[PDB]
Amino acid sequence: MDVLSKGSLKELLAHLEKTPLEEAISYRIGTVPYQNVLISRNEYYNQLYPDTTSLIDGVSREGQRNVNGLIMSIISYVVSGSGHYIPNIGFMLLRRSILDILTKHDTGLVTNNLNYGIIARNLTVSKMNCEQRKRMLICFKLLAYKDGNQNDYEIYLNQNIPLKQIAPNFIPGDMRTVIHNQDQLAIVGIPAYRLTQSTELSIRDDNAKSYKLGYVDWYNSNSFLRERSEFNLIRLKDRDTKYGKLNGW
Amino acid sequence: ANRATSAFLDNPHPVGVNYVDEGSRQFVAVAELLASKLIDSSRESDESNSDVPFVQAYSKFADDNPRHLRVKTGGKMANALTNVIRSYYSINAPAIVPQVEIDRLASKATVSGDMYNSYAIFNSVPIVEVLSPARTTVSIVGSDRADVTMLNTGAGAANITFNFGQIAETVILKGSVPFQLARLNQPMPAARFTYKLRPLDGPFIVVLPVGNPLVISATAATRIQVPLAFNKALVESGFQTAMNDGLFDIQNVNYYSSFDEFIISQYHAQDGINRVSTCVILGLALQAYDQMRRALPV
Amino acid sequence: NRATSAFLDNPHPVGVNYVDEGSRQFVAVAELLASKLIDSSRESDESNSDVPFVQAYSKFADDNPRHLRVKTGGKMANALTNVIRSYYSINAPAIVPQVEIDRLASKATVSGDMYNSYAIFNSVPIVEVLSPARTTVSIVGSDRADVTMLNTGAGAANITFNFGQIAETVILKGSVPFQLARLNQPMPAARFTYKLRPLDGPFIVVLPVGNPLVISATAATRIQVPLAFNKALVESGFQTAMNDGLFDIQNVNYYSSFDEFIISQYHAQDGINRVSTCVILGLALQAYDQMRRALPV
Amino acid sequence: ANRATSAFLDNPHPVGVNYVDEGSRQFVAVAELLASKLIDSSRESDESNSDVPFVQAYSKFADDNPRHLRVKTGGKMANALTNVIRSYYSINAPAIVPQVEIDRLASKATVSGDMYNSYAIFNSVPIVEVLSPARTTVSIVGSDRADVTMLNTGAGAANITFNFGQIAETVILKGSVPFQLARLNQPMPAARFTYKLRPLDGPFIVVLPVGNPLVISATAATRIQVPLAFNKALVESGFQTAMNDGLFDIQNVNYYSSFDEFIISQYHAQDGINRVSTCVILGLALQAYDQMRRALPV
Amino acid sequence: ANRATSAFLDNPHPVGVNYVDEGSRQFVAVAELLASKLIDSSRESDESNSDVPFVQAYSKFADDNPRHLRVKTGGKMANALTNVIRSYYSINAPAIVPQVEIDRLASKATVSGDMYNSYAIFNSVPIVEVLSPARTTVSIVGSDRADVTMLNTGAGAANITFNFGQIAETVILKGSVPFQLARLNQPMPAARFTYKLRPLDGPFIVVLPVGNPLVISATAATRIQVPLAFNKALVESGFQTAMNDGLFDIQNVNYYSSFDEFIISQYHAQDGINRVSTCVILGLALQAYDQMRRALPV
Amino acid sequence: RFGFRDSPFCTSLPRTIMGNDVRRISYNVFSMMEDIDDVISEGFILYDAYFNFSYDIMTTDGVTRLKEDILIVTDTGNDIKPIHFYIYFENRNDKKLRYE
Amino acid sequence: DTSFIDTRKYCTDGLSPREIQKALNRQRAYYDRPELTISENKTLLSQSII
Repeated sequence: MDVLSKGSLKELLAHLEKTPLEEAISYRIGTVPYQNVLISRNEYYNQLYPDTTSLIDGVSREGQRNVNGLIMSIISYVVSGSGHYIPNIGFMLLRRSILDILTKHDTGLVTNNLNYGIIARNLTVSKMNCEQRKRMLICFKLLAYKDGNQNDYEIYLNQNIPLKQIAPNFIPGDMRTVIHNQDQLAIVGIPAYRLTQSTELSIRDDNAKSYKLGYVDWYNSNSFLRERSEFNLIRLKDRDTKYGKLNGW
Repeated sequence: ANRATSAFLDNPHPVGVNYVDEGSRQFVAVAELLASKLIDSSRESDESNSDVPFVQAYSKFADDNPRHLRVKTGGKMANALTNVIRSYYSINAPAIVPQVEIDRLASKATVSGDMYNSYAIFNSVPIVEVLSPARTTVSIVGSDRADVTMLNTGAGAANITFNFGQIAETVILKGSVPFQLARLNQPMPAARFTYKLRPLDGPFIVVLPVGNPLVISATAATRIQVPLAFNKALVESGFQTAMNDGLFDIQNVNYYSSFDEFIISQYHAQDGINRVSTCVILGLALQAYDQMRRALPV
Repeated sequence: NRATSAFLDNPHPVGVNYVDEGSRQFVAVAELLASKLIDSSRESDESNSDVPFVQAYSKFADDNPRHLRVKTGGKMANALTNVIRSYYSINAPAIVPQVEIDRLASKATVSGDMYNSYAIFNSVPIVEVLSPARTTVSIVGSDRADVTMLNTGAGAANITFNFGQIAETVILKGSVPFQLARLNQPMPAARFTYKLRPLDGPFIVVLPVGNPLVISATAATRIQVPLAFNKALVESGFQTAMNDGLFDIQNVNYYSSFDEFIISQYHAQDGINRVSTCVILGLALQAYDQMRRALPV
Repeated sequence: ANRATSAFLDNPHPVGVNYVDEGSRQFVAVAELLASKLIDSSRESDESNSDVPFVQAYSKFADDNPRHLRVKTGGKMANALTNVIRSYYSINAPAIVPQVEIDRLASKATVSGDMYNSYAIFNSVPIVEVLSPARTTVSIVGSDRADVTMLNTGAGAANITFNFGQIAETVILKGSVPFQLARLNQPMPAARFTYKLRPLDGPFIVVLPVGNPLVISATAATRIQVPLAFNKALVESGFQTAMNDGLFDIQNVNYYSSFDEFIISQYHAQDGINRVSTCVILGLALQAYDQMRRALPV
Repeated sequence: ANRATSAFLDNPHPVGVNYVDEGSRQFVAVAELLASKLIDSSRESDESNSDVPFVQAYSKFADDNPRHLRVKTGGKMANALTNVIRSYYSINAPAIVPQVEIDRLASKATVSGDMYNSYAIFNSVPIVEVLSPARTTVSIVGSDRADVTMLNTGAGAANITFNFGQIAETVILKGSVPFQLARLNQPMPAARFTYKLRPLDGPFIVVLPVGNPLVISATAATRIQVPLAFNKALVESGFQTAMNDGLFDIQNVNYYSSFDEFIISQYHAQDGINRVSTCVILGLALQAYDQMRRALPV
Repeated sequence: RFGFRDSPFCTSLPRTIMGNDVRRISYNVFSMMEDIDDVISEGFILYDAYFNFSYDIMTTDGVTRLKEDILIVTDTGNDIKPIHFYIYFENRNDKKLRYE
Repeated sequence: DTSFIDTRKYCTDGLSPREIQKALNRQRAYYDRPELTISENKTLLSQSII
């Protein structure tokens, strides 16, 4: 919910700095990722509604133990708000931030053999919307720069024309590029249109609307942070400033 | 055993899984409403001698004032409507339009995107399989009116099995000469010209006498939930325009003669229920595409 | 052997009168007033008073309606009926004076032209289907073409399809999967359906010896029409005008629908100029249908 | 003997004899001035944020006020310009537009109908004849730059006669290898790469050595009297546009790749002087056709 | 048996897909408008004793006042224009210009940015294939004027098929000596010097006698939608400058002698329509590049 | 029908008169035209504007005329002065009024 | 302006085009040239815009 509300690249990258990797892990068993299932949608039909489960969902799913699964669970967290179940990860990795996992060599994860086409198929890319695809390309770019496989990032972009057009433009090592970005990456937010409490058919759509309606309640809750009315009550670290910079970069 | 099927029912391609949320549905309904006013503005332009009614409606639709210099295209709404149609047809088509743009366009009008408040009648005839013995020849032709021609060349009469699926509500059979059709394990009735069948009851056996060919004409009616603003005449016109404009030109898809054939073919897939919802939204968008492109041709 | 569509054979010439700017304004004015006349009649029937119909008839016919006399429609109805006659055939007389048409065109002002919109016409043109020895080809239908082909020779035969050059897209479907490809191109695998652009060239379809193959064809053609064009109304007007005998003139060709009429004229020499007159006839038939429904005579 | 002739010089069809009076020349000049104002007004309306400059230019050009729901094709001036272009190209054209309409259109501006103020340089090579001995082969290609390839197979050296007409002013010849060229009854000079000749002096003789083929590249310049507003860049594009639009589609006529060849070929006919007077009027009319159609695409 | 094609039509490399939105098109149009004013202001200061007009023009273009002892590069606007030209040529070039910079520069001048309100004619001749039998030999030379020289070494006359694609609108063929040309399944006419053909008519057959080589000169015209500010003379000059300056030296790309060859080759690709739209934007960018770099050489 | 002398009312404005087409000019074009004196020798039709008119019908017989002159010309453009008709019934035998 | 199809804003600031029109007209009077026609008058008086 908090990750899906990040609109700018600066806000999203700042959130990935604070958030430890444990929030990407789910600790819940879930079910098998790819499976044809019959679900109940009684607001529209009496007959059970066919659907196919996918990794990009608001629910836990079983994920492979290797480094491939860990990367996929991070991306699924960013684009869907919920991760996967990867059992028995060391405490050292779980306390590290998500950005450190994607952009640092200190962690023991080896990602040099990652294939971007295989990952994009597993985390179904034909099903994502434009904002979800932009968030995925941010994660791919961070992995490429840490690994030195910046050419593999470009070949992947050239094989898919629509992804190249919407690919976010920033340098993972320069903060000036992040500030200049005008991309909008907010999956959930305050809706200009009228949003009702009705259910939706697909698992992805119904799960997304749950996050959308939850954010509106979170918007009007006391936990939400109103800058225009309580800016002096905020700690100096968390206050909005023009000179705010990520570690390194 | 020879198995004959309808041509349009084979290999339904996957449909898009995008722009089916509440915000996107409101965008398509807004586009239909604003495109309707755009057409009506032409008539209101004729009652007077000014173009103010058309300029007023174009600005609402396109967020920009019309100019005599350039060809009136439709602005940001035209690009969004065109790209959203492509994403509906195939899952391989990209979802180019951002959700922020759709939310902005949905706030122009105060319509509610409820796509299950009415119904429509679809006349495509689903013939899943016609099973015939060795000596007989069976040919199925057409979608709106299925003309099944069967000829028996063997010594004795033949029994032909008809399977009309499990989706169509009613099917009416009319033959060139009187014939006998009964459900499986039921006694054959006398020869009649017209039979009325409910497809859910079971497969039907038709007795083919030896001699002159027998031709059966079938008409089907299917009820599918649609928005109240649905106009079948406008939807069909938009489908032909989108096909001609190349909106459906994408690899690994199937092409259909009419929106009647498209929606019935998707409904008769393995999991066709989830496809029908997306197809209906495509029809409403196609209805808006027809109205808008007629007012503003490029 | 050569097989061609029935409706594409020998399109008769259309009229060359009443095609100027003033005449086009008269047809557009007639359609506008006829639509108001039928809308007032429905409003009149629902309510107790007949005021909306009286005002609409007075504007259309230049005289107040009377209970004793029948509602002919006035001078506008007579001018519209004879103008429709002239468009169909060049042999039909052009007798209505131009001064009378100009006066009627001044009743209302129309802000538009005959080239500001378009309409899709679903009549499939099959110019020719060339067939070799021992290959029987039959073409049935206009809205949906049923090309039934059967060969008796030992070897497979190639059949040439020519759909002309005016149609935008043509959709082909068969009873059983068949192979079709352009000239001097490799044959694809058998499919049930094909989508073709008629500009691509003549198409070759193979025929196995076993069983007859039937190809179902649909087409879409775009023709520039006024924005007030309505295909449902022009179809009703075409049928009514034919029944009224407005098209009973010697040495002319009769068509099943306005769809076949406009397509056949398009697929002829000097077809671009014929189509413009046909579009004017379409709007005139649209006005004729609305007026006759409100004033049956 | 063998004869080789430039392709574009063969059989120039007669030109039209209508719309050549003083009034018609003013109409062509008036159209050119108003068409150029259409392009400038379109740019001015773009630099500003109003369509008023374009509306005034179209109203003057078409005698009608632009509307948002109309074709905007150019009015009666566009129709007249299209018809006069048709009449100029061939003598078989209907020549439909009457004189009262032409006089009406020429009154919209006070320009003069003069067509002989200035001059234009036309670069087409008029190789009327190339006579060659029996054992030799001569091939002529190209119009702007003419490449004449000659190759002899006999034992002795051949004498090839070149005829360039009496119309072109200067002709410059270049060869792949140095060659000898001299006038009739004059001594042969030493082999040179480049020759500058006046076509009026007389026929020229080129000695062809036995061996590898000699290719002579020919370039010519001809001066023709044209109006001051003549622009060769706009005339060429207008010529291509009119040919594309079908304005030259009339039976028993000849087609050329560019206006350069058209004017030169008509100059080399028997009635050259009177033909070229009509050709330059067509060139100005084609110049007006270019700008109006670019500003008002159809 | 033998298949020959034009050199420039082989393997069109993919074009860029960035900077094709409405905001980027405005920046290109702004650059063209501001570059032209820089040229005009540079002359005006040259014909006067005051450099104020040049100072004001350079300040608007470069956001920095002109200074002595400095190179006068062009400012931030020059870097952006140079980089977008690189990305337009092929997709392998990086897109490293922030969209905030593009939008900021597009606010300097007010222009529409439309790229479809006019048209231009390109003279590149598309000869997609020329098929000849075993005995004959065929060679194709040139792009603007394609010379096809064919020789028949066989005993009998040979038929050679000419295919010109479907994009081109008109093609004019001129032969060294009169030859016969006819379409598929049509009688051969009498030998003529010239033929006017529509490429959509179909493949054309040319008979070859046994005597001497026949050379056919081809001229074609193609219409492509371009902005009204498009100027072919400035675009061609900008194409050569960008090629010389190193803006096109990247990997896996094809190089062309002229811009018309670049645009026709991309048009004949399978996704021809989409490629041409990007090429047109590149053409206007090159026009601005030529005007700016001539005023501010580096 | 009414019997006015020199009636300014037509059933419809004639497209052609004596077999010759009548010039039709828009008001915007007419405002910017220069040789109005030449185009008034062979009359024209003005449209694309709203023209206000008033008329008085007099029982007696006289000369039907206009209150003001037709044309006014400024450097900005040409305009038509306000229209007011003085309409008289006709006797057809009054020699004096026929001459006038 | 009073014209129907003008719909343009004429700037008051700066040197008025009326002064340039009077100066140009006086120049034409010396040379016996015709005065500025209506078309050129509108173009000159519309040079200053907002």
